[PDB]
Amino acid sequence: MENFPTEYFLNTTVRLLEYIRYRDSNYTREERIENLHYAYNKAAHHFAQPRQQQLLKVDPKRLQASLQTIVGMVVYSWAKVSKECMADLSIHYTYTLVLEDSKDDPYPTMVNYFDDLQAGREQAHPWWALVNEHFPNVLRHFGPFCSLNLIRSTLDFFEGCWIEQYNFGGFPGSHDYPQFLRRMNGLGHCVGASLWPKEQFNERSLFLEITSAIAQMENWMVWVNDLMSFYKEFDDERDQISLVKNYVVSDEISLHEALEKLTQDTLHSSKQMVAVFSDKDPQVMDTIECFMHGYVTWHLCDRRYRLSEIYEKVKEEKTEDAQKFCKFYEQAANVGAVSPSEWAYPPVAQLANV
Amino acid sequence: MENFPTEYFLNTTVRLLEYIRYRDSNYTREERIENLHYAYNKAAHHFAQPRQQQLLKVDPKRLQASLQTIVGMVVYSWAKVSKECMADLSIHYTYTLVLEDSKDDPYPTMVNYFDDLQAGREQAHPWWALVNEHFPNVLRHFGPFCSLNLIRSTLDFFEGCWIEQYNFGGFPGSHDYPQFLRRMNGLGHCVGASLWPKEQFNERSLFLEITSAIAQMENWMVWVNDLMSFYKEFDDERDQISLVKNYVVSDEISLHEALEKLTQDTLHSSKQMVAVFSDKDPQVMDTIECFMHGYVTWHLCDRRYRLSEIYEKVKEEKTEDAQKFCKFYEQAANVGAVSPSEWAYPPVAQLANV
Ligand SMILES: CC(C)=CCC[N@H+](C)[C@H]1CC=C(C)CC1
Ligand SMILES: CC(C)=CCC[N@H+](C)[C@H]1CC=C(C)CC1
Ligand SMILES: [Mg+2]
Ligand SMILES: [Mg+2]
Ligand SMILES: [Mg+2]
Ligand SMILES: [Mg+2]
Repeated sequence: MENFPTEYFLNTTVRLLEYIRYRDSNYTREERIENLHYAYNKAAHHFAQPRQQQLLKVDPKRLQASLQTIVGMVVYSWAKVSKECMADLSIHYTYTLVLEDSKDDPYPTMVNYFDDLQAGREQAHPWWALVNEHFPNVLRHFGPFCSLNLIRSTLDFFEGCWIEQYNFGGFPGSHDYPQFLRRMNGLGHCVGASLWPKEQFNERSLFLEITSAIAQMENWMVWVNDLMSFYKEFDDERDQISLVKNYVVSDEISLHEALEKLTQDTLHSSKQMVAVFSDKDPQVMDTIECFMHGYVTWHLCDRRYRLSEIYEKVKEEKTEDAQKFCKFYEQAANVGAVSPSEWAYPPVAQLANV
Repeated sequence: MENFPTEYFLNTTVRLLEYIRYRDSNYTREERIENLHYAYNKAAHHFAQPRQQQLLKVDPKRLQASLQTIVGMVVYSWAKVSKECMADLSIHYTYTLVLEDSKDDPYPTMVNYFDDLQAGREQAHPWWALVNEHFPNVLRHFGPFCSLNLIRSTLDFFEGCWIEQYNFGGFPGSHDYPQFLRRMNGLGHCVGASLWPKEQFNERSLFLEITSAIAQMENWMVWVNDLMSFYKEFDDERDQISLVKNYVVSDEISLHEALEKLTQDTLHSSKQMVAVFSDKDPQVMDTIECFMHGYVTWHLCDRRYRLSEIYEKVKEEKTEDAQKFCKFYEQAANVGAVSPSEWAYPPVAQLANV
C-alpha cells in the first residue's frame, strides 16, 4: 500500500463491532473511574517499591505510560472481576508490557533457568525474579486449571520477546512463522483464562466452556488488536515485525492481501465467538461479551492507538461506514473517554521518590 | 462412512513421501539396531528403578510397549543426535506417552503447582515429580533457548492431557478448538527444539533457522501423524477426540471434508518445509530431512499404526498409488523392520524385579 486504506479500515471495523454486538453497557463512567483509580493505585504503590524500582529497568516515563495503558485495558475488559482482581491483573500485565522494552539478550540469564526453578533459587533474569515473586497475587484469584494457563502463556510470552529481539519477520515461504510468533507473544491463554476468577466461576463446572473460551479468545484478542492497531503501526518504521507485516514477508503477499487475511480471520472469529457462546451459560457469555466490547472501547479510547485521528477525517463524511464508525466511536467516548487526572495519581515516580 | 478411504490414504501418503523426498539413507540396519538397543537399555534401566517403579503408575505391559514405541521413534528420527541424546530423549518422551494413560484428575495435585515450583518443593503430582527430576538429563544436551522450548511444550502437554481427560471434541462452531488442542498435546516445540543438540549446533548462530524449524516442524510433525495414524485411530473407542474427528464435530463437516483439510495442510507444510530449508545451512536441512524421513519410516514400521494391513490389500494392484506406496513401504520395512528381540531386552519388568 501507500496510503492508509481508510475506508476499508472503516468497513471492517464497523463490521467487527456489529458482529460482536457493540452496544451500551451498565458500566458507568463513575464506575469505570472508581475501578481505574483502584487498580492504578495498587499497582503504582507496587512498582514504586525499592526492590521493584531496582530490578525492573524501565524509563520512569514509560513505566508510567505503560501502567496507565494496562490498567485501562484491564478495567475496561475484565469488567466483571473484582477490584483486587483488576489490580493484580494490572500489575502482571504491566510487567509483561514492560519486558517488551529490554533490548538485553536473555541467553546468559536463561542458562540455568530450569535448574534454578527446580531448586527454588531466585532466577538470574531480574524480570522473572519480580514476576514469579508477584505471580501468587494473580494466581490466588484462580483455580488450578486457569492458573496453569496463566503460567504457561506468560512463559510463552518471555520466549516471544526473546524471538522478537532478533527483529525477524520469518523466512519467505515460512508460512507457519507469523501466527506462530503472534501466539507466542500474544498472551492469549493468559487473557483467556484470567477471565474466570474462582470467586465467580467453577473451573470444574465450566471446564468445557472455559477451555473453549481460552481456545477462541486467544485468536480474537490478538487479531482484534492487530486490526485496530494497524492504524498506529501503519507508518511506524520502528515497528517492523507485526503479524500483518510478517504475513507479507513470510507468505510473500501484498500489504493489502495480508490486511485482507487479517480482516477475514478477525470477522470469522467474531462470528463463531458469538455463535458458540450465545446459548451457553449466561454468566459466561456475559464475561465474554463484556471483554470484547470493553476491549474495543479501550482501543478506541487509548491515545496509544491514535484512532481519534481517523475520527476527524470521516467525522463529517456522509457515507454509511464513516457514520456507523463515528457513532460507535462517540458511543465509547461517552463511557471511556476519561482524563487520567481523574484516576492515575500520583505518578509512580512520586510514590517511589518518597 | 464407517469404512475407510484406503485409496485417498495411499495417494496422500505417496505425495507426502514424495514431497519430503523419501529416499534411502546411509543409516544402516546395523546402525539402527546399535542405537535402538543403546537407547532402550538406558531407558529400561531407568524405568526399572524402584522410585520410578513406584511413582509412575503404569501397567508393566504398557510401559514396556510404550518404551519400545518411543525408543523407535527417537532413534529413527533424531538420526543425527548422539547415542546418549537419543537415550535421554527416549526417557522423556516415554514419560509423556505414559501420561496419556492416567485417568486421574490433575486438579487436586495441581492446586499448589506454582507455589511448590517457586519454593523448590517436590510437586504433588507424581508425574511432575519424576519428569522434572529427570529433565536435567534431557536439558544438558541443549542450549538455553531450545531448553526453554522443551520445558514449555512439556508443560503445554500436561495441560493437553488434562483437557483430554474430558473427552471433549469442541462445541460445534468452535472452529479454533481443534488445532488449539492438537498443538496443546502435540509436543511440537519439544520435538522441534530437541533436534538441535548444543554439541552439533549453535543456538545463537542458527537462532533464526532453529526458531523457524520449531515453528514449521510443529505442524508437520503432528499432521503427518494425524494422517498416517488415521488408521489405528479411526476404528477406536478410546481416543475418539482426534484432530480429524474434532474438525468434524467443531467445524460441523463430513469425516471426508475433515480428512481433506488435513491432507491439504500436511502437503502444504511439507512443500514449504522443503522450500524454506533446502538452500539453508546444509547441516540443518540434513537434520530436518532425516527427521522427516525417519518419522515416516517409523510410522510405516511400528505395529502401533497397523500400516502393514494396507500393504497387503495393495501388495498386488496396478494404480500408480497402491504400488508407489509399497515401493516405499518396502524400503521402510528394510532398514526399519527389526525384530524387537534384537534390541529391546531384557524387559523392563525384569530389570525392575531384580
Ligand atoms: C499492549 C496491550 C496492553 C495490548 C495489546 C494486545 N497484545 C496482543 C498483548 C500485548 C501484551 C499485553 C500486556 C497484553 C496483550
Ligand atoms: C505418540 C508418538 C510417540 C509419536 C507421534 C507424535 N506425537 C503426536 C507426539 C505427542 C506424544 C509423544 C509422546 C510424542 C510426539
Ligand atoms: Mg498490533
Ligand atoms: Mg507493539
Ligand atoms: Mg494420531
Ligand atoms: Mg494419542
